[PDB]
Amino acid sequence: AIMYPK
Amino acid sequence: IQRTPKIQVYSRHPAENGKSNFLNCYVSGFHPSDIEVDLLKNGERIEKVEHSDLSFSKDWSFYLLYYTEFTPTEKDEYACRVNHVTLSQPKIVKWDRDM
Amino acid sequence: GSHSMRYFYTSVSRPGRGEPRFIAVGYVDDTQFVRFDSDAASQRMEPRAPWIEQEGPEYWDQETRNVKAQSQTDRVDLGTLRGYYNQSEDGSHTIQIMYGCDVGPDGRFLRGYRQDAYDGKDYIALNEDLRSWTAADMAAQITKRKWEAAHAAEQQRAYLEGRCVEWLRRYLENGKETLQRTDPPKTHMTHHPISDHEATLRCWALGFYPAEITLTWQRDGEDQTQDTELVETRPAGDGTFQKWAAVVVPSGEEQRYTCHVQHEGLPKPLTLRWE
Repeated sequence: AIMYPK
Repeated sequence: IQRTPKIQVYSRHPAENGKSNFLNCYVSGFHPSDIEVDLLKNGERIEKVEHSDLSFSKDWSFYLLYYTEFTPTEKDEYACRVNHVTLSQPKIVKWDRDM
Repeated sequence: GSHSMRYFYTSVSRPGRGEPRFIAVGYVDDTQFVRFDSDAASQRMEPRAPWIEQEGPEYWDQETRNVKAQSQTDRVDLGTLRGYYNQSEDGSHTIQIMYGCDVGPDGRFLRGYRQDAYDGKDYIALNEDLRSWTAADMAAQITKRKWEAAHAAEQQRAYLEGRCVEWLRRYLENGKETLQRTDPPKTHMTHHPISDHEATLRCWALGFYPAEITLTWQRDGEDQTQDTELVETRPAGDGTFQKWAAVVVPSGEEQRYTCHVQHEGLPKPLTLRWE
């Protein structure tokens, strides 16, 4: 199975 | 920044005449990923060639297996024809039962 | 009996046409098992090995959303990196991403990786400690700062040590019949004369899995390396691999040479001779 800071 | 494909033309199973098989051209070591690959029978572009899903090695260079179902005969000549931004003209490599 | 899961992503911008081409592939060891291709009709993560087809639609649904979101992030990063390198919207560029985990013979975590490239060169990579990043150049440094301030490494590590390892173990179980096999190489030797006093000996290994293999020429029991011509191990197209090695010998000296063949599916190395 595969794996926006203010 | 750019790398030239290595090229191998071979068969999936050892070639026997009148025996169904697959003709492969394996292109690896290349960058960028845009690449034209054609299988030829007696100098003519074969119509139904498929390729594997684009993937790449640790050095980031790309590899693909292009292949086509085929029935080898005594007289039919096969080759792989490749083009890529690194080649100033297409490269042709012939299928040789022993390579 | 070590095993590894690896995923490979490639995004190529297509200036003057439209959105980037985005291709994803997944491996367990040397065996491919899924794919996503932005061009293809389906718009789904798609099975590529018999043993992953037993996963229910909910797996496909989740794999397809996650891979899609990766795709969008890569599409936006192409734009930013074009800026970072003062490149132009007329040129085509490539982002590549490689990640996954190794487990030992027992199923437990050994090693985790993740690395990214731009236009075929190193860009940024997760280090061994899984807590810090190496940046290959000035632009990648800007990225590294953002990733340090986002605590991205922490989320990488949690996947690589957690879900990566769990799903790998599952897949090794569901696919034990293919994945845990060792097909020894079928071997033979050929002989082409090429002058009056000279011939090629070529040593062959076909039908083997896994791909890891060694082929070595000897002359009277001593390893050559100077005149061995040898091709890259290439895939056969049915999940097995092939490889050969050649050496040019004086004609009449053929029995002095031996080809030595090492593979995990062979109790003991093989010795081939033109006999």
